[PDB]
Amino acid sequence: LCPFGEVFNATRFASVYAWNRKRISNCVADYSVLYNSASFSTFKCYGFTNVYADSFVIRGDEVRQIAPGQTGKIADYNYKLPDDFTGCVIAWNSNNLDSKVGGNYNYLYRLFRKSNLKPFERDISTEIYQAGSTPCNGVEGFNCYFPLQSYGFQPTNGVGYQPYRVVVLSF
Amino acid sequence: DIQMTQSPSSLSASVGDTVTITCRAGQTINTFLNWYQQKPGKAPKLLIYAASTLQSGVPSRFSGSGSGTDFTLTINSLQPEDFATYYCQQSYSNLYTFSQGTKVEIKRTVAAPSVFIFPPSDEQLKSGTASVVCLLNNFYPREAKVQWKVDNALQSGNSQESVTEQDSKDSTYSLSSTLTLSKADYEKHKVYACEVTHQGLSSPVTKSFNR
Ligand SMILES: *[C@@H]1O[C@H](CO)[C@@H](O)[C@H](O)[C@H]1NC(C)=O
Repeated sequence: LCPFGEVFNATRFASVYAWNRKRISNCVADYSVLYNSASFSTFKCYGFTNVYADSFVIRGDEVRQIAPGQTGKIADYNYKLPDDFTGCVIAWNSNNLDSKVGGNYNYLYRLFRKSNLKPFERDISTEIYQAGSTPCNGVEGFNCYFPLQSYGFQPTNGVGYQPYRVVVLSF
Repeated sequence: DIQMTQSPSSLSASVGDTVTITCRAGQTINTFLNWYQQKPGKAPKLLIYAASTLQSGVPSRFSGSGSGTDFTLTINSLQPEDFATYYCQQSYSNLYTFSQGTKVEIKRTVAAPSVFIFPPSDEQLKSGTASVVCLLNNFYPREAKVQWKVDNALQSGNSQESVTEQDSKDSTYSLSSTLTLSKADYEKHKVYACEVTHQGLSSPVTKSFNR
């Protein structure tokens, strides 16, 4: 009786830094067109109460970072999973969808941050970072960069730099 | 991409009614379908977003809904103002898309035109050319019929009509027919008449003059 389908077939996914979360309560799941479906670069499960479907898009070689105890730009500054994590990370390549001549500007990630993210935390602020010494008071250039950045997904890209749609079931 | 087919293409309904517009799609979408209202003489206005989202500035007499590939704007308690063209939209993962359009005319009781004929100005005749403008004012439905008769023979080649968009206030139309001759052709006939046939008329109507 549970949805999923609304999560998976979603026409476009979130930017990782504003990752989307759909709540799933009151029902049991069929599965099938998950698991028995192939066309997944990954289908990794680790480890009920209430279930969270967490969707977003990242690069190929960032997918290893959607696992408990991983580090790097994503695991640190965009979407952290707990070590505790009992759940599933399911990912698939979507270059035929989410890549454009120019560099699909629809997918962004947080480049810089003062600290790391807590598990299942989501920071959406765009207040300029302040790398150097001087107080920025809203501007940028000389040190003092702007915190988000585009994936610029282009068809020619190698898999390492291609759009992968990630769904994260969490229990 | 992903093509969108809005229907019906035109829709004529009276005040206080409930109208329902559809939009079948090549393929499927979700919080990425959105509806637009282009009033005449006006830019587009966003009405509903993310499929069923109420928006802002728009009243709750407007409401959207849809699954998979079929979507549906509906207006209730139709108002004269509501008449416009309405557009679908889809959003990305390659490709943006609207549809043909859907024109919503506001049905009302038949109103016959008030015809008015203007002969050429002296200014114009000096400058070489004659224009006789017939004017049909404030009528419904659109579907009217003008003829120029000249010394009683039906002139064909050299007139052009222009109807205005339906008028929000009285939900009527107006229309100009304009017969343009050279001054030299203009002087080779005497009577110039403008004959009209609307549904609101029992028998046809002429306004004519002499050169
Ligand atoms: C996605 O899956 C849901 C649930 O299975 C289904 O109802 C829906 O029609 C599908 N497509 C879209 C675009 O929502």
